[PDB]
Amino acid sequence: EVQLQESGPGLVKPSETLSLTCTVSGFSLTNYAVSWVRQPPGKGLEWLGVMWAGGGTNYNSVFKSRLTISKDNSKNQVSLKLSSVTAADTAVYYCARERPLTGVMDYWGQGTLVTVSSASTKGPSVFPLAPSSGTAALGCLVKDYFPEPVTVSWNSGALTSGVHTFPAVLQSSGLYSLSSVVTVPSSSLGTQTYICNVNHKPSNTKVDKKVEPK
Amino acid sequence: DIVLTQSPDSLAVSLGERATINCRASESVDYSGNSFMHWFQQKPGQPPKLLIYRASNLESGIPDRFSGSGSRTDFTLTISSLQAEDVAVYYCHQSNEDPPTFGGGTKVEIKRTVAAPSVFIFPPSDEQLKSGTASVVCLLNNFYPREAKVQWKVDNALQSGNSQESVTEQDSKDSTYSLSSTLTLSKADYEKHKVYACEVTHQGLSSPVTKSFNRGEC
Ligand SMILES: [Cl-]
Ligand SMILES: [Cl-]
Repeated sequence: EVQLQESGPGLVKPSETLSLTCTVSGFSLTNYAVSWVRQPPGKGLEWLGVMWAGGGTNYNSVFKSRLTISKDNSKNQVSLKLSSVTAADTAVYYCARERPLTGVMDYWGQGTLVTVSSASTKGPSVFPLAPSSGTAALGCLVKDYFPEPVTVSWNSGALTSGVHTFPAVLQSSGLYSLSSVVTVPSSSLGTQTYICNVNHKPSNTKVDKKVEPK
Repeated sequence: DIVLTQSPDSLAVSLGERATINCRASESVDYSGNSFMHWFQQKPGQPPKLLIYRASNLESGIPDRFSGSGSRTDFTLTISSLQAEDVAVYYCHQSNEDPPTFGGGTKVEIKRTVAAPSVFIFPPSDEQLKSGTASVVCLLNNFYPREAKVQWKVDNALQSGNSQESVTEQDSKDSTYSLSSTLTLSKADYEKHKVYACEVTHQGLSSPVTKSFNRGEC
C-alpha cells in the first residue's frame, strides 16, 4: 500500500528556516515524483514545488528565492527547506506522490501543521469530563497548549463510534483548548474502561487520562 | 498562473439527490487531446483524496456515483446520489501549466430532518480546581440544523464574555452537528456560587431545555 508521512518541528520562529521530511513506502522515489502542497488554516491549497523521479526540481516562482526540495531515493525520504519564514507560512504542509507524465497527485500524507510564532511551545493539561446521571456522555478537556495541533483517540483507537473531537478555541491567554467527547451506553459506565489518548506532537507530549464517574 | 474558479461556493443537498460542482480555468488545461483537470475530496483534519484524474477517469476505490466531464476551460464533478459520507470540501486541480493550481473549493452539506440536541453538563475536575481555574463544559450532541443558542446561568445570573463555543462539521453517518460550550471562572469566583446551568435553545426543542448541577456535587 502507498503511504507518505510528513515530519516537522511544529513551531518555527519568524526569520528562521522551516525543515520538513516526507518518508514514503509502497513505491520507489526513482519511479514517482513527490510534491509539497500547503493549506493555511480554513483556506485553499497552494503548491510549493516538486522533486521529479530523475532528481530535478520545479518550484512555484513566489518561493524560488526561499525554497529547496531534496531527496535520498535509498532512504525513501524527500526534504523541504523554506528560509526567512513569516506568519504567512503558517499552514498544514503535505507531501504527495505525483504521477510523473500527468502531474496527478494520487496519494497524500496526513500533513504536518507548521505554526510561525515568537511564542513558547507548551504541552497540554488533560482533565476528565466525568459522567454523572439510555445514553451517557464522557470526555477529556485538553487545556493550555501551544501551538496546534492536538489529536485525541479513545482506548488506543478501539472506540470510534460516537466520538466528537471539537475544533480548538484560542483562549485570551494565547493558549489553545479543545474537548473530546464520546456517547456510550449508561449501563457501561460502571464496568467499561474509558481512556483518552492525547498527542501533542509539537511538544512531544503523550497523555493518557482514565475517565470514570465521580 | 491558471486561475481555477469553482461554482457553487457551497450547496446543501438531500440524501440520494444530485450534487453538481463546476470548475472553470482562465486558460486551456488540455494538451494533445488530454485534459489535465483532477478532482479531490477533503474532510476535516484529513488530506485531499483523489476522486477523478484527467477530467473523466474514476480513481480505484472511489464509488461510481462520482463522475467527471468537460475539457479546455469548463469541467464538472457530478455526485449522482449523494450519501452521508460525501459531506466534504471538493477541489479541482490543473496540472497542464506550471505552477499547478487548485480551485477555491466547494462545501457540500446534507440537508436532513430537524434533530434535537441531547444536552450534557460537566463540572470542573478536582484536579483542575487545585490549579486555580474552573472549566464548566456544556455538550450539545447530534442536532440539525447547525443554528443553536447556549446560555450559561450561575445562581440564575446569566453569564456574558466568559464562555467560548466550538462546533464539529457534519457527521459522516447521521449528518448532524455537535457543539461544546466552555464557561471559564477563577477558583475564587467558582466557589462564590452554587447552581451552574446551561440553557439550550434549538428548532428541535419545543422550549429551551436546561441541564444543571450544584457545586456540592453529591
Ligand atoms: Cl529529472
Ligand atoms: Cl494519470
